[PDB]
Amino acid sequence: QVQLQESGPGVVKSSETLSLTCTVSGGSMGGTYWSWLRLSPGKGLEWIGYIFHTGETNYSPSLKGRVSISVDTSEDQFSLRLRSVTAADTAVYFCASLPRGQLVNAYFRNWGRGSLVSVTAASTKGPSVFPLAPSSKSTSGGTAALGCLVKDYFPEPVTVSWNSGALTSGVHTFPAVLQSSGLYSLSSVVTVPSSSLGTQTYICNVNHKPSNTKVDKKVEPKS
Amino acid sequence: YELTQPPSVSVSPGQTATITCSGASTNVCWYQVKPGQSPEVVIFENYKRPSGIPDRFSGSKSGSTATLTIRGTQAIDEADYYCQVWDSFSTFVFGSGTQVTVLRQPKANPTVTLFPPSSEELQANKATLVCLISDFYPGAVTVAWKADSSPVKAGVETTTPSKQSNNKYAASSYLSLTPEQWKSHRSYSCQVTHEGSTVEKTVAPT
Repeated sequence: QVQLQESGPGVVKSSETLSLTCTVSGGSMGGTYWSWLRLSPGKGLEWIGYIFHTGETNYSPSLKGRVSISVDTSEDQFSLRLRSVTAADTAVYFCASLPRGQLVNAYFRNWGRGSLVSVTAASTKGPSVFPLAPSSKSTSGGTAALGCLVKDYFPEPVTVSWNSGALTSGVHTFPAVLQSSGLYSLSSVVTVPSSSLGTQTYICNVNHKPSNTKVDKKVEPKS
Repeated sequence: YELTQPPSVSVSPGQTATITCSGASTNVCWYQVKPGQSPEVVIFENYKRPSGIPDRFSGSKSGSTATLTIRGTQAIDEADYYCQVWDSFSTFVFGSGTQVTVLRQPKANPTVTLFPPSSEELQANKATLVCLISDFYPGAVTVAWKADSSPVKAGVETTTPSKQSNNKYAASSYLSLTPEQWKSHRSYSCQVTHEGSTVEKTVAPT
């Protein structure tokens, strides 16, 4: 009967202030700690802070100094502001509520649906491409993995091929990770017969259209 | 600090799911989290059910380990489950989360491939360890990095598992080091946990 609605998802430019609001429908604004939490791959589910109708706040020690929460007890709304965001602040942000009182056994109720906030860099940057060399060791009938590390580019996407498209079997290009810097990296690996090393040449072809960069890198066995 | 949960718990249609939450000194509650939906508590004070939650959800706690049980797990129960405890300093601490899956294909444990920093990267005054994880099901894993035998959390980035062509899942994890850190340690390892299995690979400077 009580529903919380967060402001929609958006993008915030790295270094700026993340700003969200939660609107409360049903019940009263009293008797409650109006709360914010977030969920991300890199830090899991985290409580951020809460506010009581009097305006008294409590914040995670991890964010104390750059987080602020406010409430409007007539408009039934509360806010989250988080200063100096970096890529690490990319997460799904949730509002929720806790009953006023002792918290040792308390659980969050009336969660909002969540709003994805992506903290994004601004400037284009082409990748560096490093070989991921296979061993020159001999497996009797076995395979070796070799690849290319496509490091520190922005924005997405990067495409990768092998031997200009002539090699497709055993090729697996992995989705990118986002570093704290706001730059992406990914890897492409091909699984080949270990006997083909030293016979067949393997070149990764990396395209980053946003920076108008292409790189070809031969990947050879560790010397 | 997070409470430790298995990344993946899965059952055949008809079976009961058991999810553990370790490191909890006081009472635990559990949230069901699905993509794009409001989380909701399913169990609080270790085993108590809020109104509206079906009978098949139950709980137990012994010492510092809490368990969530879902009897005759149904499609509607498929979700990520997070445990939570109160904390004197942080107010609330949560578990790492457990994906619950009803198996649509056989369980498959990951293949792990670990590459050391390339000589080229070291020449650019950087160092990246690359851990590739593939051919697993269900699509949830925990990746842990070690310097020698000690856990390393800083400089780690890990992707959310994505479906491959063969309908299994893959993921990758990266550890950023300085060349000095790379050269001064005996070895670094990537350890992947999935269901009953752990796979660790280790590399060392040359």
